[PDB]
Amino acid sequence: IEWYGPDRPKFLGPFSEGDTPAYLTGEFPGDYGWDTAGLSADPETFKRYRELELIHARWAMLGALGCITPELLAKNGIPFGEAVWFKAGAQIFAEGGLNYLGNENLIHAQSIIATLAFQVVVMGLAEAYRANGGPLGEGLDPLHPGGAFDPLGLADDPDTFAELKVKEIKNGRLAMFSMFGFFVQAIVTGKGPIQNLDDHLANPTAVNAFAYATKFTPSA
Amino acid sequence: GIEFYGPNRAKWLGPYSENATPAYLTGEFPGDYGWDTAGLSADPETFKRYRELELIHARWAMLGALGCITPELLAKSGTQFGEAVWFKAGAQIFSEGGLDYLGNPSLVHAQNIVATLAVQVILMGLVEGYRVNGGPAGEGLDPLYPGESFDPLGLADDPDTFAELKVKEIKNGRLAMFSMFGFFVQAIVTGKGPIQNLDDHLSNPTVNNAFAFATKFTPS
Amino acid sequence: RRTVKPASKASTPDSFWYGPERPLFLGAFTGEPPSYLTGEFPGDYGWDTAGLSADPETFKRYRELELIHARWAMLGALGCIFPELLGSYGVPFGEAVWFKAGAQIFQEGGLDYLGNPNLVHAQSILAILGTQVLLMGAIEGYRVNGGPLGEGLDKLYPGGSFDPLGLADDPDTFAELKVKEIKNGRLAMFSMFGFFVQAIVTGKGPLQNLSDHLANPGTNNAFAYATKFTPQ
Amino acid sequence: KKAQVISPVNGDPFVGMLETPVTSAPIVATYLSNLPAYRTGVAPVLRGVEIGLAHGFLLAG
Amino acid sequence: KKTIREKAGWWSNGGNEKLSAFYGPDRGLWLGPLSGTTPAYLTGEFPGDYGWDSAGLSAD
Amino acid sequence: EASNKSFPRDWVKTDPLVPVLGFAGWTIPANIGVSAFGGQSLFGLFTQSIGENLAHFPTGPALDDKFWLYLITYHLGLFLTITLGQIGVQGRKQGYW
Ligand code: CHL
Ligand code: CLA
Ligand code: CLA
Ligand code: CLA
Ligand SMILES: CC1=C[C@H](O)CC(C)(C)[C@H]1/C=C/C(C)=C/C=C/C(C)=C/C=C/C=C(C)/C=C/C=C(C)/C=C/C1=C(C)C[C@H](O)CC1(C)C
Ligand SMILES: CC1=C[C@H](O)CC(C)(C)[C@H]1/C=C/C(C)=C/C=C/C(C)=C/C=C/C=C(C)/C=C/C=C(C)/C=C/C1=C(C)C[C@H](O)CC1(C)C
Ligand SMILES: CC1=C[C@H](O)CC(C)(C)[C@H]1/C=C/C(C)=C/C=C/C(C)=C/C=C/C=C(C)/C=C/C=C(C)/C=C/C1=C(C)C[C@H](O)CC1(C)C
Ligand SMILES: CC1=C[C@H](O)CC(C)(C)[C@H]1/C=C/C(C)=C/C=C/C(C)=C/C=C/C=C(C)/C=C/C=C(C)/C=C/C1=C(C)C[C@H](O)CC1(C)C
Repeated sequence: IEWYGPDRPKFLGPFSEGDTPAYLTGEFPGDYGWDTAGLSADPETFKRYRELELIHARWAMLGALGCITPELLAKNGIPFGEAVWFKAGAQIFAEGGLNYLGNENLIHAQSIIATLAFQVVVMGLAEAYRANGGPLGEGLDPLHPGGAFDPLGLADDPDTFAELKVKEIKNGRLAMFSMFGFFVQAIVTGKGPIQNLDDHLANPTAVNAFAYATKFTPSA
Repeated sequence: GIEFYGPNRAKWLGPYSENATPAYLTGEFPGDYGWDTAGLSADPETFKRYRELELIHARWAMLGALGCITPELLAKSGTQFGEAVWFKAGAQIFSEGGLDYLGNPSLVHAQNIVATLAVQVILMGLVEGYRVNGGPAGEGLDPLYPGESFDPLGLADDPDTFAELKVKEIKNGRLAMFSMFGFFVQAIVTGKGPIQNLDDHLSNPTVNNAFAFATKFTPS
Repeated sequence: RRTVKPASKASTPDSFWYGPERPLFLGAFTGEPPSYLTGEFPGDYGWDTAGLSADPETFKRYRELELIHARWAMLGALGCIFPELLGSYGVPFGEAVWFKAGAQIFQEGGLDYLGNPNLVHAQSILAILGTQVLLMGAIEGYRVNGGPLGEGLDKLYPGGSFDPLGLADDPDTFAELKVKEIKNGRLAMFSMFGFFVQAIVTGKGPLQNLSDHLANPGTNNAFAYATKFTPQ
Repeated sequence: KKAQVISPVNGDPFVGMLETPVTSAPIVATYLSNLPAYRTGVAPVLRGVEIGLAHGFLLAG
Repeated sequence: KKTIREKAGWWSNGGNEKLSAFYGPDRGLWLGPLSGTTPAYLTGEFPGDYGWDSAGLSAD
Repeated sequence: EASNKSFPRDWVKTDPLVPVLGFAGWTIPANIGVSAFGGQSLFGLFTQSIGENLAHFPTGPALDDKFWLYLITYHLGLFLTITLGQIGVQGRKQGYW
């Protein structure tokens, strides 16, 4: 396995020698040669799309872990006023507000407006620093800055850097796919991901997505 | 010390925007704050087509914003408006007396939506084709700022006034496009008019905000 | 009867759909098309008002997408119209309407082809899906990268076994049939968008929608479903 | 007031047939040329077989 | 490359490429596209040669 | 005839817009409902009869069906409109006025 160069692993495997565009050189992590739509023919649009892909990847990984953790901890025994992720936002309108791990004296948030104000102010600060630098950086890479974002120092060797880049972008594509699944099957099922897995393990041939297939038929 | 052009123009992230700008977003065109994070306008020709789309969407959204604000104001004031709210102002054709313009039964008194749509499609196709390639009001002018009959008042014969009014146009238009997206989403979420939404927000700002309608689209 | 003389004198007197003097999508109101839509490719009416195919290679990939979507949409239009059309004649399908035909696999006697029990008689959903994804991946990778029915053939118009009757031997007839294909396919794509939309807003089969329209066109048009998506 | 249709036969105004749509329309000329009577290179026995099949089938009705 | 009626199999006495599927090097074989190394002695000169001598009994 | 040496193949100077425009110039007025038809139209009643006679496909229309009146009148107007459109178009392009 290479992950780079001309004979890298590709998205159709053995079927992939004639489809790859000429601009998808095996230079960037996760380059399986999948640009059937030609949306990255321009190197600059390609760079912007690579940045979008990696940021969506990292945010989707954090979000996948954030949707899996509270439900696991919920059956693990921990009280969670609303453990399911797609109503974990409605805890602010409960009587005791959003208590972090069920403890009344951990956070105890009662206002969503101030939470959102907090969040917007420092998300804007952090994302602007991500754009053009700031207190942790000012001329680093827009995608792999390092320095203060490597307190452990995993990627000082270029080969380790490259393989961890591929690992990053692929765990991130996996998490993005799983987050799209979270979205669509929360809308279709209305239950959490962990409960969906529990129901699929209870009856795999009956409780699958096709049991909810006639749900969105107009019928008028 | 404002410029709205050149390298030190006003930009979308303010002070954190010096490394946030592509090399192709020269301070040449109105409204160029340097916001092309997605790289969708790397090609100058795609950039020109997108500028035309932006300006036409801007003007149409300004006309539409004024057209959604005016009838409700006139409705609250004292005027009779069979259906003052904008997102059912189209269903007046199916009422008993049809779509009366200002509540007068003998101003327009439209009864058939198919003929309305026919005359609209005819006139609109004619005028949009004239907008594309010219016609009775300008054989060879700018696709965006034709002038010479669309300036009966003559505001923009000086290049500096032309430039500043260009920026004013595109920015009032971006404001109106943002407000029209808001109209759409919060009509779907709330089901009430924009003016009534402002009335309810002024009634109780901490209670009746968008978060009061947050658990509305949960699958369950 | 006279013998038609060769095309040395007549290289392009029939090129009506190609070249600079070609029909455009706004007729005489188009002006002049973009500098990259020069009329070498079929169906080029000069419609790139968004500039999405300003790059030549993105334009190639979009041509591929458009033609494949066009063929799939023609097959889809015919496949949504045919079962309902024969269900209006007395052929007993389970659900002849297309946006209910998928659930036929949840019937009592399973999904019967032409409503005939001794025909396909599919009883499971995921064997259908597994067989389908297997074979579709095989043949879509073949479409991508060679295969049993052609290796060094064209990407979009491979021919060979896909032109068995040889309707593309004449290059003039080939250039005309390409325009016919892309136009019928854009019509079928528009009509499949219509199928989707006027299934969502209506919930009846498209041929039943046409029956309702021709029952009373002034009443049974899409404006009769204009107030269905009102907020609350 | 251009574009007259009816022409002399092969441009000869003195032979006397007056090429005409019913005579020399390309659809008509094609159909009549494809009939076994006018397949001058094909063996007459086979053209006769085709003509006879057609006529025997039709005149039984 | 051909016309419709030659594809449809007309015109008997056009047979020299029709022996190619039953004689010669690139003929039809016993496992079809999954039989690569035919025995060298099965040159394709005799009728019914599909390259099947798994047991090597006809090596002489 | 000093011209016309070879019977030009384009003897009908075809304009594909001509049939569409004659069809639309006839059938759209033929879709206007009038008092004499009981509020219905000529094209509407013609298609209604087409449907009523396709309901028994083998059995053709009767002598007393009224499908023949609609048929003959509709096609009188339609053929007249199409031929006069062809004539007008090819006279406009050519001389003739
Ligand atoms: C350093 C300070 C500073 C910051 C942080 C920003 C930030 C921004 N400016 Mg900017 N500006 C700043 C200084 C200045 N701006 C401008 C002039 C402009 C203009 C003209 C424009 C901007 C715009 C923007 C936005 C572009 C990025 C974006 O689209 O957000 C993307 C990120 C979000 C939208 C996050 C939303 C936050 C919130 C948490 C969302 C809530 C989540 C929902 C609940 C989830 C949704 C639920 C679903 C399921 C239905 C961004 C918010 C643009 C804009 O308004 O776009 C919106 C714009 O047109 N600025 C000037 C004048 C020179 C500045 C001077 O200092
Ligand atoms: C790898 C990620 C991942 C995983 C582990 C799961 C796992 C599951 N999903 Mg989710 N899903 C995913 C991605 C994923 N999905 C994505 C990307 C989508 C959007 C298309 C969905 C949309 C979705 C819906 C709408 C529903 C589920 C449901 C389910 C459960 C039943 C299985 C089923 O119906 O399959 C459905 C799977 C898909 C629609 C697409 C996923 C594609 C997979 C990952 C590739 C094929 C792998 C497969 C084993 C091999 C082929 C099998 C063959 C029969 C074709 C199960 C817990 C159902 C549920 O809640 O049941 C309890 C349900 O209603 N999923
Ligand atoms: C400048 C344009 C503009 C203006 C004046 C308003 C004004 C209003 N909106 Mg609308 N809205 C807008 C744009 C706008 N909106 C856009 C672009 C969207 C799409 C995201 C929406 C979507 C929306 C929904 C779904 C709802 C409203 C509602 C409301 C009302 C209550 C305020 C609220 O809940 O905020 C919600 C505001 C947003 C979701 C986004 C707008 C972003 C603003 C303009 C920027 C932030 C300015 C703010 C003062 C500073 C930060 C505050 C801090 C707490 C974070 C209020 C009358 C609610 C209503 O009807 O109550 C009566 C309601 O249900 N709006
Ligand atoms: C060429 C493709 C095609 C064809 C033949 C039809 C035909 C039909 N549609 Mg469908 N439709 C189409 C495309 C098509 N549609 C597309 C692309 C959309 C998505 C925008 C829709 C969305 C749609 C809805 C939502 C509904 C229909 C309905 C109907 C029926 C009544 C006509 C109507 O309400 O017009 C509505 C037409 C549109 C919304 C857009 C299509 C525009 C056409 C194709 C182009 C203009 C041609 C037309 C003759 C001229 C109109 C201008 C006139 C005012 C002067 C009729 C059988 C209605 C129905 O089922 O009634 C029983 C219905 O409820 N259609
Ligand atoms: C490649 C290619 C190629 C060709 O050429 C073309 C095409 C086809 C176009 C392409 C494709 C593409 C694609 C597929 C894409 C996808 C995407 C996605 C899926 C994303 C996600 C994405 C995703 C994401 C971000 C995610 C995120 C997440 C998050 C934040 C989370 C959050 C949260 C949580 C924790 C939970 C809680 O309770 C709350 C909240 C708040 C909710
Ligand atoms: C810049 C950038 C950058 C990066 O790079 C990328 C990205 C991000 C992509 C980008 C962004 C973008 C955006 C944001 C966009 C937006 C848009 C909109 C909002 C529009 C609107 C738009 C809007 C519009 C047109 C509007 C219009 C309106 C109108 C007509 C109106 C009408 C009307 C009215 C009066 C009312 C009545 O009752 C009726 C009706 C009929 C209804
Ligand atoms: C040109 C241009 C220009 C400028 O520059 C810009 C713009 C404007 C953007 C552009 C435009 C564009 C457009 C319009 C597009 C559209 C598309 C479509 C509509 C598609 C469809 C598409 C469509 C399609 C594929 C379709 C397909 C179909 C199918 C498969 C079917 C299937 C089936 C059937 C049979 C029935 C059964 O029972 C079931 C199923 C399974 C369902
Ligand atoms: C190729 C190969 C290859 C590899 O390398 C190796 C191997 C594997 C060894 C090989 C194979 C082989 C094989 C498979 C063989 C087989 C054989 C057979 C089956 C025979 C039969 C064989 C068979 C035979 C002769 C048969 C015969 C018969 C006969 C005479 C008959 C007679 C008769 C009859 C009429 C009836 C009467 O009532 C009686 C009888 C008296 C009974």
